[PDB]
Amino acid sequence: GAMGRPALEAVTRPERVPLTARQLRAWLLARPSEETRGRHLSVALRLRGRLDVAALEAALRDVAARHEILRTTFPGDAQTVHQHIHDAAPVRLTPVPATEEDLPARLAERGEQLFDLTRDMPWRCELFALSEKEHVLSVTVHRIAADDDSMDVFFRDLAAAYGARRAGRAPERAPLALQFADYAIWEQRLLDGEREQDSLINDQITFWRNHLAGIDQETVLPFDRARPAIPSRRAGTVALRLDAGPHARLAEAVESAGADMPQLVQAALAMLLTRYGAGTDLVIGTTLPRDEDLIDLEPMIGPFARPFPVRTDLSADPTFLEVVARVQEAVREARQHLDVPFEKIPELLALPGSLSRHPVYQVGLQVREEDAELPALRTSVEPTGVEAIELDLAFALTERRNDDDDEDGIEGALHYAADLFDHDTAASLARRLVRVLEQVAEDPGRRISDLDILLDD
Amino acid sequence: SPPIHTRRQGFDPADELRAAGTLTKISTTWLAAGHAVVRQVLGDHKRFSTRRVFRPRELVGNLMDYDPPEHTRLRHLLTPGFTQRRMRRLAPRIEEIVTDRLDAMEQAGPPADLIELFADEVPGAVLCELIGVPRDDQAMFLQLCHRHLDASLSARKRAAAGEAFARYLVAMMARERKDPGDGFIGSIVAEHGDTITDEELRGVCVQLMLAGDDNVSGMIGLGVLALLRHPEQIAALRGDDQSADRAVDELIRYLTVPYAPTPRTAVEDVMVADQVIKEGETVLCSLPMANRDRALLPDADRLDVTRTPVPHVAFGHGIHHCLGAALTRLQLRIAYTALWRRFPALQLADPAQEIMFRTSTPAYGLTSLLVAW
Ligand code: HEM
Repeated sequence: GAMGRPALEAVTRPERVPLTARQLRAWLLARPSEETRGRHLSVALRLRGRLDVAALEAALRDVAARHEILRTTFPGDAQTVHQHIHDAAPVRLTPVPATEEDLPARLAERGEQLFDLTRDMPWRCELFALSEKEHVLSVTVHRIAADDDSMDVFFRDLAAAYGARRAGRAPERAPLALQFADYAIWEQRLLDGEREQDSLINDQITFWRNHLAGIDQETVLPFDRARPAIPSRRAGTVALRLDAGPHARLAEAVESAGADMPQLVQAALAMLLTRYGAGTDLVIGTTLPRDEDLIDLEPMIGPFARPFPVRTDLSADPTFLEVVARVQEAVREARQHLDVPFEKIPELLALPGSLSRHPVYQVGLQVREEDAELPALRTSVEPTGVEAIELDLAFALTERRNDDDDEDGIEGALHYAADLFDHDTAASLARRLVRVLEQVAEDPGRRISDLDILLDD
Repeated sequence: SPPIHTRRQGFDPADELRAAGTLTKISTTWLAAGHAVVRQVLGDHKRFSTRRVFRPRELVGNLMDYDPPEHTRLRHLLTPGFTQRRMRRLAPRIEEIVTDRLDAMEQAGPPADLIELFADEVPGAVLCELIGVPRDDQAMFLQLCHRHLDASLSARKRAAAGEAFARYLVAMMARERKDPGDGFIGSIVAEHGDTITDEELRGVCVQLMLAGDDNVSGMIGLGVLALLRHPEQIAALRGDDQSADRAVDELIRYLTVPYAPTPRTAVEDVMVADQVIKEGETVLCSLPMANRDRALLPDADRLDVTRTPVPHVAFGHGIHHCLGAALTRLQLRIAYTALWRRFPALQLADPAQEIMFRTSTPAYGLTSLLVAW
């Protein structure tokens, strides 16, 4: 049998801390053009009340004190990149006068500004002053440093530090058990297993080379323009709803067999793409959060979220239920081989890299379930723009539930690469996915060829 | 069906519970609902055991699961962390917690949810101070304790959250016995250093978090509601400490938020009037019913916060008598009085809104309560 993983634990810091595979890809694909976004996470908070600006400034500084990755730069060339961990991150938070009308423009420009990860800290903040008791705090983090979960951690840790600093003391907290460098060294130790033929990593490399053997470079989709050599990564969105009744009927076929809602929707979407003309050999990817079993990662900031591609075979005009069972079988098997970083897989497949395209999969699906306080302040999320996209299409669906924990509608949005698609093209896709989900909910035995995708005008 | 003894109608025991006599057999499990017989069962530590080579790790440090003499030894070791001297030093910090939570309510502006912002927040924070959790980790730490019990989350996540806040305590234990502080852990190891194992300290701190939160939160919620429904009684809480402490004890008895103490097991045949609790049969005590017994006091079913205190059993009775009773009485006094100091015209934000009772946990409470002022 295959050997296991090394212990994930605090480690004596080496002189040359490696990047994770996810970071190295982020680093390499940084700024391919100066007209390219901008792979960032941006959050803005509206703050109403008496803001202690010096305290906020000290607090932001304290969050980076707590998390090494926020005071990390990434110097070197492709062969020498390492994580350089500074003692501190410089924060200067002089307020910027602003009006309600000019504010969205200012928020957008600050969040769009490019990082040079060889000499800049991978995050950035600004404070906009609207009136004496009305401010907006804008925070932008580069994806080399944060996944989406990480942004909640950031504001939980901001609030804690603002509390203390506002009251005249430095924060009194226990240090993290793990810093991101400890995770990076762990992943490296795991990948070092290729050395040993019976290692974990070798067993998983074999799985993926086998599972993904012979996939096309691209998914066939209804493009409005040819794929440019250099992506703009601009993105549009279209809303999307599945009503409560159909949502609940779909769930009934959940418990007949073992498949949860994320896999049901993955089935339906795969049938839609075959029906759109993509063929019967498809890869639909999804982004998993950090492994919840790894308890020391919960309180951390880092690029922990992991891409997860599942190949589905749709030949022989399968019933919806047949597609579900193929999805569920594929996912259950792939689920067990997630220690290989996704970003390592293009190599394993000897895939010619491209800037213009996301490797392995170009269509993503996210189906999530439903669901910070600062002293002397009413706080709220100030709406900011849609993030830069690397995928061609990305569905983000949320399951609503009532008070009895029952299915109460699916709500969501389709993000698309504006370089490739017009809004109406994406709107058709979104509406057809809802239609497929309705039909398949009422008639779970329906086959791909019987799917009605006619849209009313 | 939910068990008859956990059933309330408003503030009162439910009607089917008010129907069961002093001591009846129910599904062989006995229901003791009389004040006398409940005092007898809790008080007789020789003929009744509380336990279910024996004790699993989750039950370690949970004094409720110990009979004497083990119970005697462990409870004694915890003594230096519960002195009156130590309660009185807690007081300014308890007042500070209560203040910061009242500030939150004011910020959030009228109306505010008393339960979400005040009741569910003060007891947790007071507990963090009792055991000595670092100041600015207390929100984090409480989040984990709460996730650990939040039934809506999968049993997976819940075990995760439980482990993490236990890991925190272990980490915290290392620091404060490597060179002791003078907080909870410190004063206990300074006195009984190589008596109490690290397994016991670890377990005690956990059980403390799970013993003193839900009870106090229910009391804060139901107490504020009970007082607003009888606004003449509020005056008892706008005077001196002696009146506030008297009012608090009446609210504790009238509300009796815990439905039952730990089940008891007859260690032998125990005679009670003309019935016999045979060895091995189990006794469930209804604390609410016992505290409504006419043999305890006249007008038991009326709230009167100016009435002289009575030997109620909301805190239990005997060797397992609530270890956080003094701390509860101090919290509740500080909380109730600071609330009306800050909001003298406190009221239900919406008198027409359905009252939202908490029925799932071991303590009666409210899940929310919108208040204005
Ligand atoms: C808010 C009102 C509270 C009520 C009504 C209450 C109720 C009770 C009851 C009825 C018992 C006896 C259980 C039995 O004999 O089976 C008990 C014991 C206990 N309580 Fe409380 N509790 C409250 C708050 C607290 C607090 C704040 C703490 C700790 C900080 C706490 C910690 C404990 C512990 C450790 C025991 C076990 C004592 C032993 O077995 O020796 N409780 N509580």
